[PDB]
Amino acid sequence: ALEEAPWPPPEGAFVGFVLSRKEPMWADLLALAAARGGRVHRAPEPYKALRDLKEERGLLAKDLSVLALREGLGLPPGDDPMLLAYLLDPSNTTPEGVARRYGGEWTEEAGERAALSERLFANLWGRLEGEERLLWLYREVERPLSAVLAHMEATGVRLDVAYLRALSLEVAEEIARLEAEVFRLAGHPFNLNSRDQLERVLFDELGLPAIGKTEKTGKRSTSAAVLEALREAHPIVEKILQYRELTKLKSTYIDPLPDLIHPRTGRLHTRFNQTATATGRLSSSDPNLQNIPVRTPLGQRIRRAFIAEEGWLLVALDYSQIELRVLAHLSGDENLIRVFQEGRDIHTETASWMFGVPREAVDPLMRRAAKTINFGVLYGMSAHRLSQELAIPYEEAQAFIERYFQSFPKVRAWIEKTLEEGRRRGYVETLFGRRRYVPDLEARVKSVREAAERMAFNMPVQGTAADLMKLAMVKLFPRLEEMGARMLLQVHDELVLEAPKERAEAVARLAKEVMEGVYPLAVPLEVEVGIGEDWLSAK
DNA sequence: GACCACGGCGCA
DNA sequence: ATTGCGCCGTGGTC
Ligand SMILES: Nc1ncnc2c1ncn2[C@H]1CC[C@@H](COP(=O)(O)OP(=O)(O)OP(=O)(O)O)O1
Ligand SMILES: [Mg+2]
Ligand SMILES: [Mg+2]
Repeated sequence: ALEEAPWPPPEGAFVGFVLSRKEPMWADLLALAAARGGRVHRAPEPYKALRDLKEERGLLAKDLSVLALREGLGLPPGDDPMLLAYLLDPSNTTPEGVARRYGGEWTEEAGERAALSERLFANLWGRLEGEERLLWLYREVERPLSAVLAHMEATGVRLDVAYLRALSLEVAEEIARLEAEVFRLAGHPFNLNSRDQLERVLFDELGLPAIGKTEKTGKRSTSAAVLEALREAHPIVEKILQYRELTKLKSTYIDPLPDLIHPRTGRLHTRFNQTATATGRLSSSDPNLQNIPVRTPLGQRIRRAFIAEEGWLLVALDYSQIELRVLAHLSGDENLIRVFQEGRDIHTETASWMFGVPREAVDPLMRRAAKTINFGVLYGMSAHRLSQELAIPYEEAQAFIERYFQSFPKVRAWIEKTLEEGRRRGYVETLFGRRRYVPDLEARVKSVREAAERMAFNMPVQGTAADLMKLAMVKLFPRLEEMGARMLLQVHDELVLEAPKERAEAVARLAKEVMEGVYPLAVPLEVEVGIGEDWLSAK
């Protein structure tokens, strides 16, 4: 059923390629082929072959396109069945699975990936027949978004390697200073990075009362949370909390990053995974630049490492109280939509309450803490964990939650209806109609069911802010090109741009606008914007 | 080496 | 009884 023709593929053919590794920016293009009609074309020289394609359409289009950009080609990504499958069911996140479920086998031969892409696209496109809302998301958001992501990936972001190189030697000494103490207090050395070894030390050798257990193996958890509950029980606990901090940071960022610099660009090249989340958010892989530190002083010193190119400036844009604004529009709650019409800030209001200080006294590090409290509580946190969390009585934590939802009467109502129809329909969806199947909404085990429910009503809110960000990226990108500006990073509701100093102002102004007016809601969408030579100074 | 489950923990 | 992610060592394979 499949014939073979000489390389030169007819326009609009489905590409198939094989990389030496999963990272497009570092991969060697080992094989390139294409499938169209009922024939398949294998390119004798892939790199040379790339020059002929006009569009990379097929399985993992964005990745091949990223490699193209890296090589000097402007080959934009087109149709990609993965995107179609991701829209039908966000649990379709890998080609292997998409293939086994929709019509084939993900192999290692380019010709086969080409044939596979064609038929997968044929089958998946049919399944979308009549899914107007999903087709809208595909052609108006995803497909075009993939191209934006390609440019972002190949563009990359600059890092101060010398800065981290030296920061490492410094932290190396503090870590040593902390472990050396931990051992003194324990009366003997042991692998502090070993959770099992530390467990025995705290709970058996010393007599510290265990607080909780681990999920799959029932060990006495040694969590930061457990450790904070014991901070005053013994001097060793605080030291271990600082060791945990430094080592987490040093081995996850300070050391790995400097070695991820690409030779040809001198920049860090993250990957932006478009079909990896159940709610519609993107994920940042290999270099994951979506979880760069920002909470602690050492975290900030690390964020300061992300810098603009000489003669440029980074522009950081971030939606204010994003998911709360989305919630007001989804729930349609009176008091909540008014909160925003009145210019209030829930995070600041909660922070004022938490630290018993006047609103105008809340610093950013207090407001942050407030955020995990508001979203934690909104999405289901228990009084128990709340009380433990804020270190307050169980009652006052129970009161905080009582008023919180009582203040926004429509929220709980919306949640219920979201859950009701999630039960009957078997899935919940976003404003734009992004679907997430939550079968466990009818599990007979309370534990499982309620866990399903929390996953279910969070999806429309989280997923709607995602559609929103993606849409804004699709609208903003072209404007930046014509303006000679770059879109470097996306952090769920934030965007990091790099604009020429002469234009930094004008770019910030334009982006903030595109973002706030992306899709008008029952509430305005505010965007805090910052400009500076490093990511930290921007935000 | 390469990979995996876990417990942990960085961010949104 | 927060949700959604990806990456790091440790232990234990293969
Ligand atoms: N801990 C959490 N749990 C659940 N959802 C959370 C969350 N933290 C954030 N989100 C979701 C909801 C918000 C969204 C983006 O995170 P930002 O930190 O930006 O919080 P934003 O509310 O937008 O306020 P801004 O500080 O920027 O003014 O991710
Ligand atoms: Mg925000
Ligand atoms: Mg943010």
